[PDB]
Amino acid sequence: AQSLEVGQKARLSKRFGAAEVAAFAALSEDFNPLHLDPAFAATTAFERPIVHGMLLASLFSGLLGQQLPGKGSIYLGQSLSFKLPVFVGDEVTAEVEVTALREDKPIATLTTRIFTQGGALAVTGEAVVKLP
Amino acid sequence: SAQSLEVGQKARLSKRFGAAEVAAFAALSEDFNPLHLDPAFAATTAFERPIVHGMLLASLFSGLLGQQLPGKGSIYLGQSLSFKLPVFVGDEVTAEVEVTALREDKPIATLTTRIFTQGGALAVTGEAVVKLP
Repeated sequence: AQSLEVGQKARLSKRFGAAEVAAFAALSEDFNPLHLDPAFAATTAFERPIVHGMLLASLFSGLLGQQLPGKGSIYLGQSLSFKLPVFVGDEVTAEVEVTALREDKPIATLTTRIFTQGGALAVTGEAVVKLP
Repeated sequence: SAQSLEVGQKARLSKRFGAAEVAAFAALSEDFNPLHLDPAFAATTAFERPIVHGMLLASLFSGLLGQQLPGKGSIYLGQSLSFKLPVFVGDEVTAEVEVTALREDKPIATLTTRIFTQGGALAVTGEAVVKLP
């Protein structure tokens, strides 16, 4: 297509804290105490509050919209598999990698992954986007 | 008595994502794509005006799944999303989920998840897979 090609990657790291998780709860209408209440979380197998899977996934929008392909890009599709919990207060690493470019349309497919602080795969999937 | 989850059960909610909400999502997601904020830039696109992040629209499914159906205690296992139409900042949308399958080997449910525009057109569609409460 253009300067975009298979193999190009972009990443970012972010540590979602309690205030941010609460802000996302308000936007998403997902007020699960498991994400917001330390006392409640302690009564579950998670033991501590975990970040909304969709808050973790939002980072893919940051990568696609601000890095690769960047400004002007438009989401067409996104698949998401939630594998591991991410505890509030812990940092994660988000990464997108171009895996394919459609030959007859300005469309790209990228693998989207979220890694825990320990380097484990917490979220995985693929994004399909229209190029800028 | 306790109400069992059943195929065909549904839930919905409506919400308006205005400038403040879109700005908050941009900050959380790190997605400051001008398509979602700048009217001058947006005017040069086929959308003509600022649109709400598709991933912000999709986040409403988390609210329905965790608060109503299946509800409290539900754990997200997967979510597929296809973005079909834009939602303009300030406009209302309706999020709808419906149970389509309940596995019997494990307490897992599959639900169709859709976002409709204020005009009644499909903006986002897909399926969620969740572990039961």
